[PDB]
Formats: sequence, structure tokens, C-alpha cells
Amino acid sequence: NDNPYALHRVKVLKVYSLTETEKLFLFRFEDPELAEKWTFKPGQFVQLTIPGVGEVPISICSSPMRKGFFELCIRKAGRVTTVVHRLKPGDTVLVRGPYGNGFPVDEWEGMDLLLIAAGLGTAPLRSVFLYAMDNRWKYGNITFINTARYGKDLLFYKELEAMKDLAEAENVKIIQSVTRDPNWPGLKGRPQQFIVEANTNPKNTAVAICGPPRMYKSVFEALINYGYRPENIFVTLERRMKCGIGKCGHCNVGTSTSWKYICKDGPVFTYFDIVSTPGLL
Amino acid sequence: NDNPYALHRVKVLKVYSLTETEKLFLFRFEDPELAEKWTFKPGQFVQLTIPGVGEVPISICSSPMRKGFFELCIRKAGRVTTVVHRLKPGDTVLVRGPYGNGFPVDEWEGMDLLLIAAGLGTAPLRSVFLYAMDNRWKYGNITFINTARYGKDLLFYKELEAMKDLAEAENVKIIQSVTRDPNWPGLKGRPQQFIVEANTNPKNTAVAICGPPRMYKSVFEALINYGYRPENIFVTLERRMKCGIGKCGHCNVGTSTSWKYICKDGPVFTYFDIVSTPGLL
Amino acid sequence: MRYVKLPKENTYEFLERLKDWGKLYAPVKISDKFYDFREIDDVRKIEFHYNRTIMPPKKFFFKPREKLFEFDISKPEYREVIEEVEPFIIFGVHACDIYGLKILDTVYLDEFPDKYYKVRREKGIIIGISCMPDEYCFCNLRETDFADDGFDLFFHELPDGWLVRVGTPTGHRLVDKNIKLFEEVTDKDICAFRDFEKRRQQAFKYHEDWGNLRYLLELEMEHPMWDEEADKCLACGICNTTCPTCRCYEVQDIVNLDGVTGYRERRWDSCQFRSHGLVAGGHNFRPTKKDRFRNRYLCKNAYNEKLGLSYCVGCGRCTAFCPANISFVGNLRRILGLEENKC
Amino acid sequence: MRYVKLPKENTYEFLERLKDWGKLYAPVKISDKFYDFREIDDVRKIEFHYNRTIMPPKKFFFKPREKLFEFDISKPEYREVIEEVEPFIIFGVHACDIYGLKILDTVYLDEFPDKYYKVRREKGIIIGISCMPDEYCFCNLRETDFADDGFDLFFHELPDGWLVRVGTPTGHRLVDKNIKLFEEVTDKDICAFRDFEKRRQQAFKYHEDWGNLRYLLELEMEHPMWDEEADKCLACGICNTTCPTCRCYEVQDIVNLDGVTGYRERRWDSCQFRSHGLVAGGHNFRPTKKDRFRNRYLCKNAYNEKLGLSYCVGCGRCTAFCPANISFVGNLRRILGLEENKC
Amino acid sequence: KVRIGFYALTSCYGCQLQLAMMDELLQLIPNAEIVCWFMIDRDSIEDEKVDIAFIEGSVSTEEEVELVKKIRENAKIVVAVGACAVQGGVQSWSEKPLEELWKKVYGDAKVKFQPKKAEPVSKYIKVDYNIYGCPPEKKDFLYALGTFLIGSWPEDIDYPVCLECRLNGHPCILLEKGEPCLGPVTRAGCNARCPGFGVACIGCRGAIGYDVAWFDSLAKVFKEKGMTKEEIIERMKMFNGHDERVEKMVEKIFS
Ligand SMILES: Cc1cc2nc3c(=O)[nH]c(=O)nc-3n(C[C@H](O)[C@H](O)[C@H](O)COP(=O)(O)OP(=O)(O)OC[C@H]3O[C@@H](n4cnc5c(N)ncnc54)[C@H](O)[C@@H]3O)c2cc1C
Ligand SMILES: Cc1cc2nc3c(=O)[nH]c(=O)nc-3n(C[C@H](O)[C@H](O)[C@H](O)COP(=O)(O)OP(=O)(O)OC[C@H]3O[C@@H](n4cnc5c(N)ncnc54)[C@H](O)[C@@H]3O)c2cc1C
Ligand code: SF4
Ligand code: SF4
Ligand code: SF4
Ligand code: SF4
Ligand code: SF4
Ligand code: SF4
Ligand code: SF4
Ligand code: SF4
Ligand code: SF4
Ligand code: SF4
Ligand code: SF4
Ligand code: FES
Ligand code: FES
Repeated sequence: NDNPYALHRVKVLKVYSLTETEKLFLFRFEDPELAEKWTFKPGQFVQLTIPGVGEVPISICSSPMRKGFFELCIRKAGRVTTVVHRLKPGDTVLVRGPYGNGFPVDEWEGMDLLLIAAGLGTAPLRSVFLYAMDNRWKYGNITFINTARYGKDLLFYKELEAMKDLAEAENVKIIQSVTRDPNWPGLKGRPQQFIVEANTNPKNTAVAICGPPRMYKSVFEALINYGYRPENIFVTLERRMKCGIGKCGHCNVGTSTSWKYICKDGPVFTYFDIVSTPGLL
Repeated sequence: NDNPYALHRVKVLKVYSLTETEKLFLFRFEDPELAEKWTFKPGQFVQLTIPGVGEVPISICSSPMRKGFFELCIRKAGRVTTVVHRLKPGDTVLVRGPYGNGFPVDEWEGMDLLLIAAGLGTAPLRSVFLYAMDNRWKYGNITFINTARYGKDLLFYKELEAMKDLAEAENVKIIQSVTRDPNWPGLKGRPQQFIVEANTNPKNTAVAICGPPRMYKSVFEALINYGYRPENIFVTLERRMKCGIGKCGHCNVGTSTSWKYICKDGPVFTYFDIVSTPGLL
Repeated sequence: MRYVKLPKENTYEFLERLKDWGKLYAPVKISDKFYDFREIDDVRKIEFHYNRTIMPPKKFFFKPREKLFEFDISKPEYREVIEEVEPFIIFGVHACDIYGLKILDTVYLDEFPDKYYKVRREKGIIIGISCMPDEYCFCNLRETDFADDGFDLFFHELPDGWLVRVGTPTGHRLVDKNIKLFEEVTDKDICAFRDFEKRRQQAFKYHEDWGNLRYLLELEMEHPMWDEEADKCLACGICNTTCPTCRCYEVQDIVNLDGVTGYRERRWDSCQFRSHGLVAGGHNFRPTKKDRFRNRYLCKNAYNEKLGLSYCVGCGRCTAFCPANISFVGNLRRILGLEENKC
Repeated sequence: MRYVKLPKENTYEFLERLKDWGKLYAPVKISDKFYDFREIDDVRKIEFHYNRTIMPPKKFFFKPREKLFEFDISKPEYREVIEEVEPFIIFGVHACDIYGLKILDTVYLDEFPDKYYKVRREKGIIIGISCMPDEYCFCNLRETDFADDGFDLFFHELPDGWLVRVGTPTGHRLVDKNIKLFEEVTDKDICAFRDFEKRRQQAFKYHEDWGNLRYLLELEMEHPMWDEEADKCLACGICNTTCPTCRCYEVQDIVNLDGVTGYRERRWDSCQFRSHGLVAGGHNFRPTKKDRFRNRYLCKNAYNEKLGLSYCVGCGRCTAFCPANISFVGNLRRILGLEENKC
Repeated sequence: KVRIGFYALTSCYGCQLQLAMMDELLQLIPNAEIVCWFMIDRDSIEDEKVDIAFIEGSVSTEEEVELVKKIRENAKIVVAVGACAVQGGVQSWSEKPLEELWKKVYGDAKVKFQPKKAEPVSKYIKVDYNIYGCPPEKKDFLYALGTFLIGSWPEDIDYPVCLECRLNGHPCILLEKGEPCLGPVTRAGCNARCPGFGVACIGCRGAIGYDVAWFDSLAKVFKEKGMTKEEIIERMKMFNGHDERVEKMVEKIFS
């Protein structure tokens, strides 16, 4: 009840082998009372718990309107993830409630959105893209840029290419480009090379970025060079987390002047927060 | 909506001349939504406002179960209350929401109550007495001691003496006594000397006191000499109030160690607060 | 927080470009040696270095004479008189005044948010300046010498210019819009800022730990120094009306000449005035002058658990602007024992 | 608050009557010059005048090794292992330790109240004792010398007894129940208490203002002092595992031999250990030893806006118990420039 | 049932005995089947294919070399148990050549079999996971066995013994009496047995891996107490004898 570390039971509905090193899972809580009331903001993460192994955070990549269901794109890079990869549909896992503050979609209405995803961080941006598509009336033209580096690692490439015609019909420019695949029959170039061709009007554009922070400096410079508003830039950064309620102490960012904690002051940050305290990147 | 100084319109349904120096009034809000949704804790005061004169605090003396109706016993001892005394039934005045913390009636279940009222302070004690009477199952035997100093000053004497025969059948020993005038055909002596006749068991008794703080020391000594628990003693003190929301600064009580404000830290206090913060009396 | 350096040849340029945002309230001279926050039009009349203002910067949010409502007795209704205020930039708020504004925010935005205070606190930009202690300031005793939050731009004086610390997105946008006038700081100015801060810390007249004043104040409530200083006191309320952290006010009803046009007026009131603690029947809970004097001292020496700071910020306006020259820090150290050393 | 005088011939009697309520935790001797909070059986072994405890009093509320849940893999369920705890009385908590407990309350009872911490914080009686500064203690620099809230009893030492400030409820209950052993204070003991407080304030080794450490620490993030002191550092985590305000812990899963039963264990983990800031792929956000050292310094020098105190309470456990004798206060003052003053 | 084998090299059998002194071994029989535990079982198959091989003891014979190679060929996950199998143990403390030791002990006598200089198991075959200690703590045995039975693997520990010394509340030997306690460089898991009982740690569980074993600072703090460089070097390498990092780290601080 009042225990903050408490969990809830959830069963995997369907497993979807996304790529070689990533896998997509579908979840629904066993308790109907939790299923009918559970909700989240796009950008909030979930403390997935394998019984007897450990707890790991995975960002929700589903539409919040679909109550009782959510998807978690997990890559096998370690112990808990390796155990997770062996989980079959119709198996049990303990999941904790949503944590952190999602992307500021409530403040966003009507303005153009530049959703630029790099590498693994596509999942929160996939969630905000699905949220925007589910309420397409209250948003302008949106550009979703998802990039990778090995060609085959374009997450949800089939889903985006299937919706490409409808996206072009609905004033949506979804762009997928590779960084280190000259032989791949597609788009070559960094995400900065493709945000110059953005349909969004810089005067009234909100920008959401996710992925590796080493390209954050380059994308910030490219966005600010084109006149995009620095007051409407938001990013996501990851650190070690074991609690999600602000008591673990592992996810500490910033300096003494501003010592933010990601589980309570994020994981969706602001541009002036990023440039204000060095070491966030 | 968010304005804290906001008021609500209320019509005085019926006036009742309680005594020569006090008068009882019946009120009901003009707005049906406010009338149906209004509620209060026994002991919280109301900021009655005469348009064009000023705002005065009067403690509610009605049962909170009766939604949409409350009573205010007001005495004429100054400008605003002199203007109040001329209010005919059906006229309109402005009133603000209930303020302060009432008597801890919700924690007083399952034990005997000793309600000792002196002088003017009968009104909040009348409110808690009516709340206990309307919820007789939650409380044990109760003793409501209401006292005055001039015989005719006994507030609600007729109502209490009318219910006295019925109250004796419900383990309610309501006692009325005078202090100064011997000519009155009734009980004589200070309020302290009639608490030795209290039916409440001192081991399991909560005590509520109101009125002039000059008799507070004597009643405290009498209660603690008879074995009553000092942790179950609660009193009401009044100071100058003009806002009721903690910004006026006139109702300041205590010392530097404990500087309470009555509108936020009361007006119902505790025995250890009284004895640990000199100057409250 | 970003560190942006403003060379002294661009200070007035930055002030002129800041006047674009909205009205500018800066300390200007009203008399030979009295400073006040007057609305500025010509930037050259601003005094950057000034000891203290005659009125604290709370008059912008907690206005001195404010009309709450205008009412009509017939069909009794109170109409709140609130007007939209453009974003004003308050230039030259010392650290003690910044903490005073924070304390008043805690008082006025807790549980019941005051609409009049909130609407003006939302649309105000506070610019902090590293002042220099004169022979009155004791902000270090009450720990109000350096501000962490509340300010947007902090103008720290430098020999070659002004060091601007930015601590909010509004300040970031304001600085970035005129980044042409601004420069970047290196160790050359950081060492000078360090030396200036060291000099500022060393220039304070009083240096002692005011730890147990709150507890010892209750033990010595009966001190004859209270009676002596009260008899020296004039009971004019200057020590409270100029105080930056006095939340008290008085509510009065004014009725026009005939029938229905009223306004409820709110003005700052002090303890020393008789009717501050009066109830019916002529009973006053601090009747004597020494009672109200002690009440003011105890109330200013209270403890705010939301911030950990005593309500007094050590600005020194009460001890400097008192016509009878009654010392506040002197009286407190008399209670503490650093001035008497009797028992 | 009431002031109750306890003559020295009744101190042990009061402690014996205090043992009636519940278990008593007081500092006792564990080695030649090491103190720890051990459960009391014989009252005469309590050392009233002790410098500091090897473990802070946070071990009673934030237990060093706590079993959160026990689980069964089949039908996956976690059962929280929480046991009812009788009200324990922690005797001999310094002011710095009291402020540390307050800081941990602000960390652990905010937004999401930790059940394990709250259930033990709601059933504990903190008795504060006026300490005496040794060569390490600097509670005045971080402003943790005197406390107002958090203690149900404050044993202030007197030449002829102990001055007891009740302050909070249930302290009144204890004192009133044992009022036979208690007396009433007058000016005779008040003057002595004031003189003792003056001596305690004057006995501190360090006396300087530390206002701008949080700001200047970011300007000197790449000091050679960090490299030198980190190379002197041993990376044993003693400075954090004995720290009173370190909220960090490590969660581990242990599974029994049957493969179906196990439990989840929580223990304190420091920054110095490698896996505190590690993510997948072997990437560490503070890889080098100097990086983790600076991270600890910056984190302890952060700002808690809930109560206005830096997370470090100036207890001196980190500098005293460091095997390499790395001075925390010396390093931090060298950041200011009190030791080198090169620029 | 996981196929588990315990292969005994030159060892004191302390690790096997500690695995036998825990009463939880009765619960391991239902959940797993043992192929090679000779000290306990007689019908053990010494060449059967196994899943997890718990190797005990150091390599001090050519027969042991071919045995550990056969183990590596006939096992999926190879687990080195104890200091003897993880880092050579106390069997590799002496740096003198094998011929010198043979002359000192056995003189000119000759045996049919062939001896060998003691070396850790990691020098010959690829070990996957370790269970540190001498003997390994029953906590470590429970943890590693349960994690293997679940289907996952235990993680390498990087925290020193000082962690459990400060959690348990035992007084610090180094800060009080200055005795040579190897706490700040040796992995935890023994719950601070030696500093708990008032004796200095002697490197019972080996030096911390992942290059987070700062021998230079510990050598400096030992030197400040008055110990000579050779005394500090000899105090270390008691169980970390075949570690090439220690000598360089100490000579750096004594350069
Ligand atoms: C806010 C947030 C959102 C994330 N969203 C996604 C997502 O949508 N999809 C996805 O595939 N991955 C995501 N990750 C990364 C994912 O949590 C890690 O890959 C996973 O925790 C690896 O655990 P492990 O036990 O296998 O790694 P190990 O190194 O074996 O374990 C280290 C432990 O550190 C903790 N930890 C916390 N954050 C991390 C991290 N970033 N990397 C490694 N360990 C971490 C976990 O408790 C983990 O068990 C996210 C991480 C964070 C912090
Ligand atoms: C918490 C509380 C509960 C009360 N409950 C009752 C009650 O149930 N019945 C009852 O008859 N009276 C009650 N009173 C007293 C009543 O509010 C005052 O008599 C009334 O304010 C008189 O106003 P006045 O303008 O005539 O007095 P003046 O002295 O002419 O005006 C002074 C102003 O001070 C303010 N004020 C606040 N508290 C008081 C006070 N105690 N006395 C005088 N002025 C005060 C009012 O705004 C008042 O207008 C209560 C007072 C308080 C503080
Ligand atoms: S007290 Fe004086 S020196 Fe301190 S902040 Fe205020 S004005 Fe500046
Ligand atoms: S300013 Fe001085 S004289 Fe005037 S009321 Fe205050 S203390 Fe008295
Ligand atoms: S000193 Fe007087 S005027 Fe100032 S806040 Fe306190 S009570 Fe109000
Ligand atoms: S009491 Fe005096 S010094 Fe303190 S804040 Fe008020 S005016 Fe300033
Ligand atoms: S630092 Fe201060 S409070 Fe802490 S133990 Fe030392 S004297 Fe006591
Ligand atoms: S106690 Fe000293 S040596 Fe050990 S980790 Fe802390 S600073 Fe380093
Ligand atoms: S210093 Fe290290 S262990 Fe202590 S609270 Fe900060 S991050 Fe956690
Ligand atoms: S950093 Fe050191 S002095 Fe500060 S609280 Fe922690 S142990 Fe005490
Ligand atoms: S590791 Fe230790 S207990 Fe095991 S055999 Fe070797 S010396 Fe004996
Ligand atoms: S006694 Fe040894 S193990 Fe314990 S803290 Fe000291 S150095 Fe570490
Ligand atoms: S303290 Fe050291 S020597 Fe003793 S058991 Fe632990 S690791 Fe071995
Ligand atoms: S998420 Fe645990 S401390 Fe931040
Ligand atoms: S009621 Fe206004 S300040 Fe207390």
C-alpha cells in the first residue's frame, strides 16, 4: 500500500524480435484494478524486476491512451538483460510504477515538433511520436528522425517505412539515416545533416532529442545555427538507477551549484539545464 | 477562484435573541453549490464580513452534519458587531471559508469527554457537544459544564435545561453554574469545583476547555490534581485576526522558541503547548 | 550556472537593452544620503554602489498601500481590483533583500497563495548585486550574505567589469539575446572575484556566532534593558515599515461620500501602534510599550523551519533608520552577553 | 519549551527509569579511543562525554544491512520483511547528528516515504547532548552547532547537573512521570549554561565563513589538488560509510540453494567503489579515482533547499577516520585558497 | 538438474569441507546432480561431460595440467574456487625456483611423478567466474550456487573488506594500532572476520580486480607507520603472490 518499493505483477503478452541485439515485448498487468487505472506520461521509465536477479529501468515506448498495455524495447547487454531476453510470452515479471517526468507534451499544442532520435534512445521518442499521432489534431507538422550506425539497427524501420506514405499524406516527414553504412541502400549522413531539411518553422518549434550524449553538442550547434528556439529543446540522459524514488544516489548529475537527480529532475531535461551545468553530457 | 481573500454570499435566515448582550443567528449560503458542498470541523471559526464596515471572526457553533446551515453567537461590544446586531432576517452579508484547526473530534472516539465552557467560549464547545450528540455511538459518557458570572449570562440555558431530563438518561451530566451572583436559584461556585463531580474516568478521558484564560490555570491545576491525563487537554485562545490565512500577523502567540500563529496553529491548542510556551495565557 | 562577464564599458548598454523587456526599478538618490527604488528613465542616474534602500524591494510585490476590493452595498459584492502587470526587472537587489523576498514568498505563497503577491512575484526578474558592507550590515550573523536561488542575474563586481551569474531560463534568454555585449571569463577575473569576496567577508564589523539567541531570549524576557530601551523608544514604527520581512498589515474600509462606492485598503502596520494587538473591551495583549518592543524583538528572532533562517535578514534598516538610534544588534548582544558580560 | 534541571546525582536514576520505556542506545567504549552506539544493559558503562561515534545514529533508521523482501520464484511474489519495533530511546545524539537525521528525513520522507525508514523514525526518541569540540569537529562552519527541532530531550551539561530542554511532546510525558527526580532552573544555572556555551563556541579550531564554496568549487573542477589528493586516496569508502548524510545504497539479490527461495539485501555503498556509477558496455561516468573523489566532494558540498543546509554537517568523521588522513576541511579551504593563495 | 563436478587439485580440501559443513547441501541434492565429488561420492565419473566445474586447488603437477585441460574441454562454465584456484593461493608465495625448493625439502631424492611450480588455474585455462576466499565463505557458496541454478551468473565484487568492517562496526585496526591490515585492497564477503576478531587482514580473498586495487596508497600509509618497503611487499603477495601489478605499484611509491 504505502510501501514505495512495492511492485506489481505483469505478464508478457507477445514477444517481437526487433533486431539482433534488441527485442520488443508487450505487457499487461495481471490485476484488473491496476490495469484499468494505470497511466503514464510519455518519457517516464519503468523499474522492470526479474524475480531473483535484479531491477533495471526501461523507458516506456507505448501510447498512454492504450490503458493496460505498454511496450519495452530491451537490449541484451548484461546479466539482467540476458535473463530478460529468455522470457517467453505468458511469463511473470514484477514491474514498478512510472517514475520521473516525461516529455512536456501537455505544454505542447499545435506547434511543430522535431523528434530526433539517435541509437538506442528511440524508445521515448517513439512513445512521444505515437502520442502525437494519437492526437494529431493538437499538433502541427512533425518530423521524426531516427538514426543508427550499423544499418540493420534502425529500430522500428519497418513500422516507419510502412507508415511513410500516410506520414507524407499527413504532413509528417519521417527520416531514417545511417552514419557508418555507405553500402546500405538508404540515406547517408549524420542527424545534423538531415535536420537542416526540417519542415518545422524555427519560430514555433519544440524539439525533443534522445540517444548518445556525444552527438548532443553537434545537434545543439546545428539547431541553434538554424535559428531554432533554445527555450524549446529537451533531451534525455541515463545514469545508474536502482531505486527510482530518489534514494539510490547512483543517478547524480550536475555540479555543486545544481546537483540534479535524474529520477526526480528528469529524465527529460532542458537545453539551458544542459549548458548550465557541464558534465551532464 | 484562487483568490484566498474571496468571500461567499449568505442570508441570515432567522435571528434569535439569546441574551441581552448576545444574539444567535441562522445562516445559509445563497449559492446552492456552496451550500451543498460546504463542510467544517467543530472548532473552526468564520470570517463574517459586513459590507462597508469590516471583517470579524466568529466561531461556528452548529453541527457539521447539517450541511448548508450554521449558527453564529455574536455579542455587541464594538463597531462591527454593533452593525451586525441590526441585521434583520433575510439580509445578505459576506462570509469567508472555515479557518484554523477544530477540536480533534475524530480522534476522540471511544472515550469519555469533559467539555467545560466558561463565559463566551461556550459556542465552539456547544458545536463539539452537538457533534457528539449527533454521533453518540462514537463517544462514552460526556459532561458539558457551561458557566457564566451573572446568572442571565448562561448561554443556551433553556435548551440545556430542556434536554437535561433526557440527557440524564443518556449518561450526559450537563451542569450549569454561576460564579458571582448568589441570588440566582441554582448551582454556585467556580467552574473548577464542579469537575470533581465529573462522571468521566480520568484514565480514559479527553478534556476540552474554552473561555477566559484567567481561569485556565486554576482549571488545569484542578484537572491534574484529580488524575486526569494532561495529554488529553485542549483549549481555545483568541487574538486579533484580520485575515485568517496567516498573513495578517496580528494573532501571534508565544516566544522565539515557539512563535505560533492562531489561524494556522490553532485555534485549538494542547496542554503541553500552553505550559511550554508562557505568554499564551 | 553559466558565468558571463560584462566589461564596464557595456554596463549601461546592457541596462538600455534591458529596458526593452519592461519597466526598470533601480536604486536612485532621493536625498543627500537616502536611496530608494524609484522607476528609472535615464540610466545615468542609477547608483550602482549604495548601502541600502529606504523602502525594501517588497513594495513591488507586497505593495505599501494596496486596494484589495471595490464593493457595492446594494447587491453586496466585492470585486477584486487586480490589474495585469508587465514583466518588470528589479535591478540592484542585495543578498539580504533577496533572502527577504524569499522569506516573504514562504509567508505569502504557503497553503493559501495570496493572488496579489503571486501575480507580481511571477512576473518579476530579480538582479542581485554584490554590495559592500557599511557600518550597519550584519548579514553574515543571520547568514544572508550569498544567495543560491531567487535571482536571475547576479551582478558580481569586477575590476574590469561585472561578473554575471545566471540561474534561471529567463536570465539565460536575456543574456543570450544581447550576448554580443558579453564576454567569457577566465582565471584572470576569477582570482579578482575571489579577492573581492575575501575583502567583503573581512570588511564586516561584527563577527560572532548567533547560535542560541532564540532560547536565551525567553530566559531573559524580564531584562531591565527592555524597559530602558523601550523608554528610549519613540514608538513610530519605522523599524517595521522599513523592515523587509514584516508580513503584518492593517485592513480598513473606506466608503465614498454617498451610498455605494467602497474600497478595502491594505497598508503596512507595526507592533508599536496601539491597535495591533487590541481586542474588545479595551484589552490589549501587549499593553505597555516594553511589551510591544519585546514582541517585535521576539518575532524578528523567530525561526522559519521552511528555510532555517531567522526572519531578520540583518539588513540593518531598523538600527540605521531609527530616529532614536536604538541599536538592534547592540540590544541582541546585550541579551546574548557579548555587550554586558554580567552573569 | 520547559527547562527542567537534573542534578548529577539523579542522572543515572533518570536513565534507569528511561530504560523502563524501551531499549536504550548510548555511546559506549568499543576500543581504546573508538566510540559506537551499543545497546545498553549496565548504565554505568555509558560515556557521557564522547568525541564521536564510529557509526552515525542513522544505523537505527537506515540500517547498515537490511533485508527488504524475501521472494519465491514460483508464483513470483515479494513479501516485505518489516517487523514491529518498540519505541527505542537514542541517548547521546550530537547536534550535528541531529541535523544529519533531519537531512535524512528530508531525503527519505519526501514525495515517496520509505516505509522502512518511516516506521523506525516514528518510534524513536532523540536525546541531544551538548558536545565539546575536539581537533576535528567543525559543526559551526556548516551551521549545525545548535538545534531547535528533532529532539524530545536536550541534555545540556551543567557544572551542578544537566539542563533538560523538553522541546517536543513525549519529552513532557517522560519528564512529568519522573518529575520526582527533577528540579527547576533559575538564573544560577542559566548563567553557568551561558558561560559553558560561550566556552564551547570559543573552543572551535576553525572560524571562517564558507558561503561561496558551492560556486567556487565548479570554477576549480580541474585543480591539481584533486589529482594529488586522489593519488593519496586509498578508495576504501570509509569517508562515506561512516558519513551521517550519505543516502546511497546497493541492492543485491541472493538466492538460496533450493533455487526457489531467496531475499533482497540493501547495504551502504560509497562513490569510491567502481560499480557505483557504471552503465552497460563498461562505461563509467566517473572512471578515474580523481573523478569519484571530486564527485564525493561536490555531492557533499551540495545545497538542500528544503532546510538551507549543505549535506555535510561538519561532524569530522570523514577526516578523522580516513586511514590516509586526508583532511576534508583542509582540502576544501585549499579550494578557497587559505593554504596556497597563488591567485 | 545441473551437472556439477568438484575436481581436487593439490589443496587442503578446505573448500570442499566448507561446502560440506553447510547444512544447505542437503537441499542441493534435489535440485542438482553431482558427477565428480570424490571426497564425498565413490561412484563419481571422472571423465563425464559436465555443465559447471568447480575447480579446487592450484596447479603443481603435469598431471594437474592435463587434468585442468581435460576439465576445460569437458565443461561449459568453469568456476575457480578459493585463492588456490583463483590466484595460486599460498602455494605460490615463495618466489624461489622449484629446484631450490625440492633441494631444500626432499634433498636429492627422486619420485616417479613429475612436480611443477605452483600456478593459478587462470594461467592454463579460461576461468569464467570465481568464488573468492580461503576458504570461501558459505555466503559466497550459497550466492554462486543459487545464481547458477537460476540460470544467471554471479558478479565480480569490487568492494574491500573495509565495507563489512564499517557496516558491522568493528574498530579499525589500521587507524588505532597501525597493524598491517590488507582490508582496503581485498574483496569483501567474509563479513570482516579478522578485523572483527582483532587480527589484521592477511589478504584472505585476494586483490581487487578491474585495476581498482590501489596498492600505492596502501603502501604509502604502511610506510608512514614505519614499515620498510620489503616488509610491505612481503605482507602483500601472501595470497597475491603471482600478481604482476603489486611489485610495480609498490616500487612506484618507493621510487
Ligand atoms: C532512464 C533509463 C531509461 C532506459 N531506457 C531504455 C530503453 O528504453 N531501452 C533499453 O534497451 N535500455 C534502456 N535503458 C538501459 C537499461 O536500463 C540497461 O541496458 C540495463 O539496466 C542493463 O542492465 P544489466 O544488469 O544487464 O547491466 P549490468 O551492468 O550487468 O548491471 C548494472 C546495473 O545498473 C543499473 N543500471 C541503471 N541504468 C543502467 C544503464 N543505463 N546501463 C546499465 N546498468 C544500468 C541496473 O540495475 C543494472 O542491473 C535505460 C536506462 C535508463 C537509466
Ligand atoms: C477565534 C475567535 C473566535 C471568536 N468566537 C466568537 C464567538 O463565538 N462569539 C462571539 O460573540 N465572539 C467571538 N469572538 C470575538 C469577536 O470576533 C470579536 O468580539 C469581534 O471581532 C469584535 O469586533 P469589533 O469591530 O466590534 O471590535 P473592535 O475592537 O471595534 O474592532 C477591532 C477589530 O479586531 C478584529 N478582532 C479579531 N479578534 C478580535 C477580538 N477577539 N476582539 C476584538 N476585535 C477582534 C476584528 O476585525 C475587529 O473589527 C471570537 C474571536 C476570535 C478571535
Ligand atoms: S546585510 Fe548589508 S552586506 Fe549583507 S546582503 Fe544585506 S545589504 Fe548586503
Ligand atoms: S524606529 Fe526606533 S523609535 Fe521608532 S518604533 Fe522602531 S525602535 Fe521605536
Ligand atoms: S516584528 Fe511586528 S510587524 Fe514585523 S512581522 Fe513581527 S509582528 Fe509583524
Ligand atoms: S529587524 Fe532590522 S535588521 Fe532585521 S530584517 Fe528587519 S529591518 Fe532588517
Ligand atoms: S561536530 Fe559538533 S555536533 Fe558533531 S559531534 Fe562534534 S561537537 Fe558534537
Ligand atoms: S576514507 Fe580516505 S582513503 Fe578511504 S576512500 Fe575516503 S578519502 Fe579515500
Ligand atoms: S558523497 Fe557519495 S555516497 Fe555520500 S551521498 Fe554523495 S554520492 Fe552518495
Ligand atoms: S563529509 Fe565528512 S564531515 Fe561532512 S557529514 Fe560526511 S563524514 Fe561528516
Ligand atoms: S583456497 Fe584456502 S581453504 Fe581452499 S584449499 Fe586453498 S588454502 Fe585451503
Ligand atoms: S581494520 Fe582493516 S578491514 Fe577494518 S576498516 Fe580498518 S583497514 Fe579496513
Ligand atoms: S579479514 Fe582478510 S584474512 Fe580475514 S577472512 Fe576476511 S579476507 Fe581473509
Ligand atoms: S533514481 Fe535513485 S537516487 Fe536518483
Ligand atoms: S490569522 Fe492572520 S496572521 Fe494569523
